[PDB]
Amino acid sequence: TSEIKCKTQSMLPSTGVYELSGYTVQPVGVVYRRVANLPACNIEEWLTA
Amino acid sequence: ISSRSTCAEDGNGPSAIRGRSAIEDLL
Amino acid sequence: VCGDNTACRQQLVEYGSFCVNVNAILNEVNNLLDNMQLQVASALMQGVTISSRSTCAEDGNGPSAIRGRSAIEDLL
Amino acid sequence: PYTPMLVNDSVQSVDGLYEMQIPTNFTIGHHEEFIQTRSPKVTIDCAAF
Amino acid sequence: GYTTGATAAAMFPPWSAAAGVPFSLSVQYRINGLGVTMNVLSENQKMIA
Amino acid sequence: GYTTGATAAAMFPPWSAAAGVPFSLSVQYRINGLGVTMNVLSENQKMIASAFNNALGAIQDGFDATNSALGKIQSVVNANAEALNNLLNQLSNRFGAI
Amino acid sequence: YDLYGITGQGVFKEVKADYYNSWQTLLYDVNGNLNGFRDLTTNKTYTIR
Amino acid sequence: AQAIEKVNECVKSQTTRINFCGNGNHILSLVQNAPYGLYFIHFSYVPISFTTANVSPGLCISGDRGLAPKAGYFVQDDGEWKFTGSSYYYPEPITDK
Amino acid sequence: AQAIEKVNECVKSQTTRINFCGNGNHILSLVQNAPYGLYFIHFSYVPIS
Repeated sequence: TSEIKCKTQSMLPSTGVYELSGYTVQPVGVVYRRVANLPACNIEEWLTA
Repeated sequence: ISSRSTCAEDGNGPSAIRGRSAIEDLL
Repeated sequence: VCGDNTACRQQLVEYGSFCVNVNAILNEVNNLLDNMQLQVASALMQGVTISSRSTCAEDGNGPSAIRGRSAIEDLL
Repeated sequence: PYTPMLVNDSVQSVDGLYEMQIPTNFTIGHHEEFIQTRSPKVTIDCAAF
Repeated sequence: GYTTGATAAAMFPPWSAAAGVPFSLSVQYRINGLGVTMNVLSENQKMIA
Repeated sequence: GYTTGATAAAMFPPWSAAAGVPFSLSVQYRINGLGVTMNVLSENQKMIASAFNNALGAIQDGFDATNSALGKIQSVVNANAEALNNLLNQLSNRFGAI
Repeated sequence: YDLYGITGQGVFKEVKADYYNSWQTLLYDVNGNLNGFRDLTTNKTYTIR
Repeated sequence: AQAIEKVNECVKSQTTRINFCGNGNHILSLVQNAPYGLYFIHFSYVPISFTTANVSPGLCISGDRGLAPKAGYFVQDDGEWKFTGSSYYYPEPITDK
Repeated sequence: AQAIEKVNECVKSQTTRINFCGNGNHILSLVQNAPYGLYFIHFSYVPIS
């Protein structure tokens, strides 16, 4: 009721069919995977040589 | 379209009950 | 859109969906002129009675229909 | 695409000879002709695309 | 060639592809929806030609 | 249903919605602009219907091959599909440089 | 997810894939989407939708 | 609208116009719903076994019924003069009317 | 398709419809191939006196 009013830019819009935005599924987890523990290559040991 | 609708031919022009919708499912 | 220089062909291939669009749309245009002009034929060419046993003078009294059959062609 | 052919043109007072005085058994060409009436209905959300 | 094929399809009143009807006859029939067959007398046939 | 409604509008020569005229009569009238009513004799009516029978089976039998009627139909559903694929490949084309 | 730098969101479905040789790990599709992934720390396979 | 014209004039009712929605004549017309557009079966009329006969259309020749400049009529001989339609070779009793 | 209608109904066969492809009556019809589209000669029927 509020969002079809948000589309037509007019209070109490007319009849018909109105496609809305779509409202994708909201994801739940922050899971992210990297390569495991590696040595420190230390670019500072090569820049400041 | 008068219901008092039967699924067999009465006029001699044949298969007009058969080819009425047999060509449907082939499409 | 480009010259023959190779620096424009590399930038064009990133717009490569445009080039396959414009070649597809005009192919739809050329196919419409095909299937129309062929039908312009296929109404007239459906005509029959072209019997060779073809002479280039009139026989019916309606005149110049041998003359004005294709004299109006070269004037156009 | 096509070019017809037959015989006996432009004869005298007894005009010509009819090629199509046909006593045949009439065959009936099926000759199916397809005609468009609707495209696939397309919608496009401006935001999702 | 096809236009000539189309035109000479009427120009052989012996054997014609314009409804099968001869041409010098055919001028007296599209008039005969409006004009009268007695009225052209076969006179104006030469005058129309 | 409507096509069946359209077709059976002619298939009841008792009561018909194709100019009100019965169907087995109606085959003898569109010919009668060209053919002659004496000439069909009522004989070829059975022969045209048997040919119409021979039509409709061969209409079924000739349809399984690659036919002209299937030809444009497979084209337009492809002409849709080639359009949308050109529309979908457009999404990942990298207009800008990144 | 943030799989080794690649950002995106979707499902994970474990399917026993094959022929990820030694270096080739991430399975892209024709359109530059990510369509398949191999973890470097578990030697397992996935398919993303 | 070409299809609307065909389903109104070729399918539903009969025809007085000649060369519409096909070629030759039009014996019947049918309609079946097909995917993405309906399609028909134009039952065209094709003859096979051709013959021949003499024909003199305009009656420029040999009035037997007194002063006959009749017309509009085909000709085959061996009767007196006979009319044939342009499909089936057949002598009438006489000319049409 | 207007031309297809005219070459099928005005040119090839005769007419039962009245006010098609011109005005007044239609005595004959012809056709000549012209550059970029065919063109006809609608022999209209005009009275004088």
